[PDB]
Amino acid sequence: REIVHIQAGQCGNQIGAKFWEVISDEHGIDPTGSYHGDSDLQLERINVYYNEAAGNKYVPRAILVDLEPGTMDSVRSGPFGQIFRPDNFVFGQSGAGNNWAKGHYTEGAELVDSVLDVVRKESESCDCLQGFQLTHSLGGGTGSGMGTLLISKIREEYPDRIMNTFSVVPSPKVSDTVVEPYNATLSVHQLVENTDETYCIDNEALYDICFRTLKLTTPTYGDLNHLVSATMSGVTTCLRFPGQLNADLRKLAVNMVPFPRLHFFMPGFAPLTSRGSQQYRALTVPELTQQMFDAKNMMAACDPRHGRYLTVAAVFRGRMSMKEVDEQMLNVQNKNSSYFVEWIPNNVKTAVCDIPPRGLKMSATFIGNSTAIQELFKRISEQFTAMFRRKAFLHWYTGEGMDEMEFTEAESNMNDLVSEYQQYQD
Amino acid sequence: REIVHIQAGQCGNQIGAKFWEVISDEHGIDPTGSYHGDSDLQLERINVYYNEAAGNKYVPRAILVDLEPGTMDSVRSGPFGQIFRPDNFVFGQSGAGNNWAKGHYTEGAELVDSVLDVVRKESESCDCLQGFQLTHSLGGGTGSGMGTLLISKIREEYPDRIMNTFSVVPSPKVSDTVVEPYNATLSVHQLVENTDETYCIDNEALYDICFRTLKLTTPTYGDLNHLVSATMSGVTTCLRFPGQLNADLRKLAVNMVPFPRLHFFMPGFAPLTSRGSQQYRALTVPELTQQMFDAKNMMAACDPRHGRYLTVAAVFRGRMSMKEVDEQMLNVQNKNSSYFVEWIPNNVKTAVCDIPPRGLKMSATFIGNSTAIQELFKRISEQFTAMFRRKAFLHWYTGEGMDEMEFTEAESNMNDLVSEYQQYQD
Amino acid sequence: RECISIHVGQAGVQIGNACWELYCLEHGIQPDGQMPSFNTFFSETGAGKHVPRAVFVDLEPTVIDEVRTGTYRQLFHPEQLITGKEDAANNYARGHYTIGKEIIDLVLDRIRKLADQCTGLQGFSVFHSFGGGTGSGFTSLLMERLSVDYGKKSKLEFSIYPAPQVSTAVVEPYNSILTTHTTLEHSDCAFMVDNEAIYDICRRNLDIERPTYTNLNRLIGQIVSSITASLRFDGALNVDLTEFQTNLVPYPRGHFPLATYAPVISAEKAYHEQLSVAEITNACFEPANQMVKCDPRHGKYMACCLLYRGDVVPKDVNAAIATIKTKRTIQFVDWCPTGFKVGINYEPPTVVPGGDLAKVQRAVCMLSNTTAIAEAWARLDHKFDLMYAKRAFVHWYVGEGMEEGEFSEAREDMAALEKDYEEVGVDS
Amino acid sequence: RECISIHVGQAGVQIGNACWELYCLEHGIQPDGQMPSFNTFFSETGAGKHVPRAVFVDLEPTVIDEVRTGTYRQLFHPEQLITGKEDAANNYARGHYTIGKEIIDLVLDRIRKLADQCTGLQGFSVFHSFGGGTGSGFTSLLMERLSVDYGKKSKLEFSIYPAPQVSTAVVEPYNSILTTHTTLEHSDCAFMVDNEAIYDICRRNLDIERPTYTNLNRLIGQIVSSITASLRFDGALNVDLTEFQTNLVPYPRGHFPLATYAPVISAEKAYHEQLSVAEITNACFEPANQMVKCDPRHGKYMACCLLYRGDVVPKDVNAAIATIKTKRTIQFVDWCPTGFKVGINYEPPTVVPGGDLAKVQRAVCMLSNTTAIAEAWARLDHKFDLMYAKRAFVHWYVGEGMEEGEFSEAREDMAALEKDYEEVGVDS
Ligand SMILES: Nc1nc2c(ncn2[C@@H]2O[C@H](COP(=O)(O)CP(=O)(O)OP(=O)(O)O)[C@@H](O)[C@H]2O)c(=O)[nH]1
Ligand SMILES: Nc1nc2c(ncn2[C@@H]2O[C@H](COP(=O)(O)CP(=O)(O)OP(=O)(O)O)[C@@H](O)[C@H]2O)c(=O)[nH]1
Ligand SMILES: Nc1nc2c(ncn2[C@@H]2O[C@H](COP(=O)(O)OP(=O)(O)OP(=O)(O)O)[C@@H](O)[C@H]2O)c(=O)[nH]1
Ligand SMILES: Nc1nc2c(ncn2[C@@H]2O[C@H](COP(=O)(O)OP(=O)(O)OP(=O)(O)O)[C@@H](O)[C@H]2O)c(=O)[nH]1
Ligand SMILES: [Mg+2]
Ligand SMILES: [Mg+2]
Ligand SMILES: [Mg+2]
Ligand SMILES: [Mg+2]
Repeated sequence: REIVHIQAGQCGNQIGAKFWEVISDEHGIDPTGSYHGDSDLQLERINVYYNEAAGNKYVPRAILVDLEPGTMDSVRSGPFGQIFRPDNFVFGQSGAGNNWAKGHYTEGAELVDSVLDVVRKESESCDCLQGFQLTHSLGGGTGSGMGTLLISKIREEYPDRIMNTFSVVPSPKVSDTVVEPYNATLSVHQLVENTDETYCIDNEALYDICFRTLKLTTPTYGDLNHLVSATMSGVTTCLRFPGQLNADLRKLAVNMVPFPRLHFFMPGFAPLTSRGSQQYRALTVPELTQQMFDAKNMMAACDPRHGRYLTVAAVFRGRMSMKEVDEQMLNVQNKNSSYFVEWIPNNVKTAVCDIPPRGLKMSATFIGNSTAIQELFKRISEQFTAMFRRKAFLHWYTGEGMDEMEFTEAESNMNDLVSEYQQYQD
Repeated sequence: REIVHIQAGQCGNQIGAKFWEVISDEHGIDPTGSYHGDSDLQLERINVYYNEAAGNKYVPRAILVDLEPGTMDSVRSGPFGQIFRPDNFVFGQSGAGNNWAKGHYTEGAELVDSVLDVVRKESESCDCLQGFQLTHSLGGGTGSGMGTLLISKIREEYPDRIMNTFSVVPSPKVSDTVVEPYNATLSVHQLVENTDETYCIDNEALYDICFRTLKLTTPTYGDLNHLVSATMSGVTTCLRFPGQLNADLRKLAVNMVPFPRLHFFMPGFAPLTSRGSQQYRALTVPELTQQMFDAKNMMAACDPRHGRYLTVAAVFRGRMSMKEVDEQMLNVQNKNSSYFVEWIPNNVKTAVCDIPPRGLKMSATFIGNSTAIQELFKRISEQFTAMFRRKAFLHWYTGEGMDEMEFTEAESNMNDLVSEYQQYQD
Repeated sequence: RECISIHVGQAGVQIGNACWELYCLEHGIQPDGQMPSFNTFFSETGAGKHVPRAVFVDLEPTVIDEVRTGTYRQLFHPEQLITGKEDAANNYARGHYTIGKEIIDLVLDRIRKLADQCTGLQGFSVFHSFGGGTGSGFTSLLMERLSVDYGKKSKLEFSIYPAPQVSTAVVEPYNSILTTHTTLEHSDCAFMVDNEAIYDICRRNLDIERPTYTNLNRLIGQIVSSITASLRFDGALNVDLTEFQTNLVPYPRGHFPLATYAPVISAEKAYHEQLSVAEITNACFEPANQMVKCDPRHGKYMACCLLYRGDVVPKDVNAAIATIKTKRTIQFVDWCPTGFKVGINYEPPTVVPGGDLAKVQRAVCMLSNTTAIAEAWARLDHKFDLMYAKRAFVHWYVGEGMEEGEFSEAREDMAALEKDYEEVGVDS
Repeated sequence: RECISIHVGQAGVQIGNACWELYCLEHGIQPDGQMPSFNTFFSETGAGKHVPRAVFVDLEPTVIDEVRTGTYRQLFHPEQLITGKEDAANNYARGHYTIGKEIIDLVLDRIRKLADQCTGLQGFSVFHSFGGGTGSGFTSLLMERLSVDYGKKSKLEFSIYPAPQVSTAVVEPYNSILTTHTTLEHSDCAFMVDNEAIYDICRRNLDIERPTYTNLNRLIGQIVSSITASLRFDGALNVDLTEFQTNLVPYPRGHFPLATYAPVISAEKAYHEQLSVAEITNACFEPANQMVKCDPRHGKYMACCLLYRGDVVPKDVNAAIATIKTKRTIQFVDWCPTGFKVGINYEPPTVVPGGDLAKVQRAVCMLSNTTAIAEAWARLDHKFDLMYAKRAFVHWYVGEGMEEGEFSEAREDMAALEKDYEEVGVDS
């Protein structure tokens, strides 16, 4: 029944800053820590993410990890940085510098032991864990590097808990680190087989949505990470709150994974349009389904109609008829039958929660597992190869002891995921 | 039913300064000597540590001993130095200089006769003694040197009373006297067989706790000795106050000593965390047990999971259920079964008092007897040997007549305790 | 003369919520149990509170908590409300085995406690869904034990029939195939309805284009009450539950009678229209009121039971039967003569205050066993096959200890079942 | 027709506190002794104050002081409140010998004084715990003297059974083994309960996850009152304490009947549920209400006594017995026919104001001697063995004059006891 969340890397720490904000919004918990809500449900299932400390203080069940105090400090300095206890800030001193080898292989490795100890302390604080969630970037040093290391140890300690992670996937246009594909390659090599599932977030796609449908001209990462948190929070609240359908994360995982190795997801979100049009929108189930199916409302820079859909999850929040939902999902399946895989009859699955997100009447979360995902892997693998041959920045990595044959195997493994998507693309 | 306490050495005198402060806090006794409390219990069992002198004055049943008036004076100068009667200040003139030979063997020996006379006067003032307690340092001249001498004579006079002592054990990093291991070695040689039990306090460990969990950056010895007094006062109050379990010091001694020679203890204490987290803490029995088991909350620089646990005492203060306590202790035994010794079924014993320490809702004192203790002896013995071969400062000691063969036997005896821990480590 | 209701899973419990609400409506039972006035279902306290003899099982706290926080929380005994912490995840492998098998012993002991409270246990019925983890997984687990302890008692099951078009559970075929295997062999009779078909009923007869489950379950509750409340109440032909089994199950396999219910009429549709017994029964043989999407004209009938509420005169019923036997296109299997069970209760039909259905003065429930059911199995056959051929989602069962052979086997058992329908279709 | 209660040790006294509180509740006795209205337990003064005929022994002032400062300090005679200064330290060697043996003479003379106040001493009972220093040490010392002076009077003991999982006394095995040796041979019957089992009762039947000893002892008090207050009060079948002994002790060894009590129900659990005599007795044979963690199904029964309060009609009891004899899985030893003592008091069950248990109209207490008790001894055997093989803590007894041979001997006596259970298990 409970979940532990660990954030890492500057990305992960800033995403989590919005995530937790939202969760407390959902439950009426004040930036200082106490509960000042107003709904029974708000406290009722609070346990999944909060420990109530003496005084009616709620402690977010999460660990903030970094290798630079300053980022942690900036998190702590805002509202909701006060709700986190000092003991959840685990950090070192001297960066990682966006270096996998430092993060995973060497220096960051040193910190992980202290992180894990706190993890253990929290695992004991829970009655019964459902699972763990981690937030991070695929091409980052602590985000992926150190984060991955941690994951391999947590999974080891808890094989029976859900291990998932959401991660920022290097967008085709904006890479920061020259070896960002290298770090990503290494994380695939480690993560894929050490996780139950991973979500693919592309900032470029997010920037398109924010202007494309939301028509906004000023977003920052906090605004885009709001959208990210909308999908993350969407998933777990249902599990928390009363609904109609089947509201268990593990069951979601079961329904979305047809094969042990292909567990990559494309998140999307509805409704998600500018205020101008809000006066011209109608709120129906087909309306949400139109926004959910549309590739432009995906947060991943993929194109599901290019690939084939293996699995689709449609999560609904708010009062909807069962009939309408059933029929519209069927219609989707029918009309987009050319994209769905024939091996899975009725490949579109649903989940329904009766609690709407604060401020909306209804909402829906799109989760997909297509073959289209392989295109991201292909882009990375290719870029990787070029760098691999030149050893760009690999003296930094090999200087910290990372061996090229390990990287070679990592490359293969990327190619293996692509070939397996091809094996089920048919 | 009553206890007499004797403090010696600069350490012992300063520790006692905090100890007595706390005891008077517990009973509402003013720094000047009169009772101004407010609870029935506060006076009810006051007899164990105080004599009520005419005028509703309470005299702490303790003797302050030193060989330098100035330390005694500084004690006397503060609050609660006025509660002690002048007759409890027994001191000479000219130090000891942290020299066992002076303390025990020669000069300090001279003072002991006057100390003992006062001891006798107090033994008569009591109705029925339960025992005696002494506070001192193992590597100090008057602390251990003179103190030990006194102990051998008190034990002689009262074989049937509890003889225990708490002592500062030379920390691996901060020794003051070059021959501090020598003094300690000699005190083992004398103390172990002339005491019922001794507690092992490491200042280094204490400094780690104060920053590690308490997150403090300014402690002094008074703050660390506060923690020491918390454990000392924890033990005797239960004996004093109404509880549920079995509240007798001798019974504690009986339950904690499986073998005539292995009576060394590792004190620990819960709850013991910084104020920040106090808003994020929950107060349950498992919470206390988590803090009690954790080696970092031990006040001794040992590691109980390295050795084996022979005996464990869990003392609780405040209202707790019997069930919960029983179950959590069982769980501890179960989960840490790899550290417990198989010869003793249900090796974790409890004691329960219903009076919480002032200001807290609940608290617990951890007392353990592990084999891990032997590691301290090993460190000392080794250091000793090196010094022994060189006779470092032994001209001071041999100059005062201490013979090297006595020291040789002392070395053996240290090694004997280690071998006996090995004999029961299995 | 007593019976036990068992509500497993959300579907089982939420339907149950409607059911017990209706029983309260039947007698004026207050949320606290106070009844001023049916002890076959209820157990009486000295306060005049009655406890519905039923067990509520959910492995996820939430739905039971919904009960616990609603008005009927005072009605139900805390021990009747059983909850676990974790779910089956849509998955028999956990529902029947890994997870549900841990709590079932408790569940059974509460059942046994109630069985000891019964003086004359007639039997029981289980409410669930064919696709879910607890809905079908746990359910069959229960049957495995109940059929031992209560081997001679009524074992009637009611389950939601997986909609051919909409399903939220991707491994529902797999779940349902496994249940076939284990329920066929243990249960006595399983009834089912299709929410999609029901939607069509709601939009055509009730004129409602916004049905939720809370509407859908009211309609189900109607059907259930006809066979549960009114069969214990007075009538001309008082039919028992054991009698139902004895009049509806023709073979030792299972059988699966499907529900049909007429009247299902909106208030406005009731105006300007006079139903007779015969007219209502005419509606009962129309595909349009068929509660499962399966064409009555496709198959052949094997069994049929008609249960009457309110203003029904046997005289009229007899005439109605004559015409359904001879006028209709109802083909029937040789084996059977038309001995259709007629239950005739004087007990009037009841309506939920604030519901959609019109107040009616008479009502007819129809149960029927048609050969068209094999097509429903055919649907499952291919859905299962597709998944199983690719082995999609298989690791979610295998990791819990399921065997691939077992899954094949279960399919084969279904195939055998289809073959037996084929057999029955062959007239002889 | 009189009796003496003896409270030794904290456990003995704190349980006693609940017991005498309940007796006050039984008759409306004021803290000062004024009773406006049971002289079998109480001695009357000219003021109409009654003194509970009991002795309180503690070798540590504190618990008796707790009595002395509470409300019942006015009730108890200062001479009844006996205290020493020092403890036994969890240790028989001091409790029975070194320390307790000094004060016991006083204690005995207060007992004798009360024995002289008795006109028709029926007997007495001693409350203690199997593991403590005074709880078991001193206790057996007392028995050594009481069995001489009062050889023909009832010698019933009640003791807390050491919890297999939680114990605060590391040498409890040693203490309990020594008591076996000395109590078996002197006492007539010893009853015991397991606080761990009780916790399970509190959390499952009372729904309380926070039991303290002050809760736990209320429940014990209930059981005790059924056999102490209500056996002196009027009924159909008025059973005496000597009768209890004469109906519960089958062999000259001891025997150790275990307690079971049903009803133990929270107020909310009482609502919506009607208990009958038979239903309550059904609960009495359930492991779930067994007050000692020992499985009733493991062993075989030798003795069983059922004592009834309030609204009990022998007619119903007879039917209940018939079903427990024939319906249950209760295996019993050949030797015994099922002559189960039925005590039937009209005296209603009583409830502590502010307690956890619901007001009940009838109640049943069960005593039973099962062969499963040998497993309890087996637990002690190994715990003792482990310690004794290492000789852990042995110096704490040896220094008081204990002999190692003695300890071996005591274990062997326990082994013999286990063997006799083995014997009984062999049917003949
Ligand atoms: N949607 C978002 N992506 C981010 C954010 N911050 C960084 N990133 C992305 O993450 C990757 C860079 O990573 P970080 O800041 O997380 C690196 P990290 O601090 O984990 O490790 P170091 O190497 O020790 O600095 C990259 O794809 C950035 O482009 C953010 O706030 N939002
Ligand atoms: N936790 C504490 N340890 C102390 C304190 N003062 C000293 N010590 C420790 O005790 C030992 C030194 O001893 P003292 O001051 O007690 C020597 P003492 O005055 O007994 O005898 P002399 O040789 O006559 O000076 C050493 O391990 C110091 O490091 C104190 O206030 N607190
Ligand atoms: N008629 C009706 N059908 C329902 C209701 N709730 C769910 N269903 C149907 O039953 C199936 C859903 O089962 P779930 O809710 O996913 O699962 P469950 O059987 O409760 O058990 P778990 O999978 O372990 O949660 C779907 O086919 C739904 O259409 C309801 O209230 N009424
Ligand atoms: N039911 C119940 N058990 C108790 C109570 N108090 C203590 N016990 C149990 O009895 C045993 C404790 O005995 P102690 O309190 O240590 O000792 P004592 O028997 O009073 O005598 P000394 O050892 O000399 O103090 C443990 O097994 C406790 O769990 C109580 O109030 N009620
Ligand atoms: Mg960084
Ligand atoms: Mg000094
Ligand atoms: Mg469910
Ligand atoms: Mg005691």
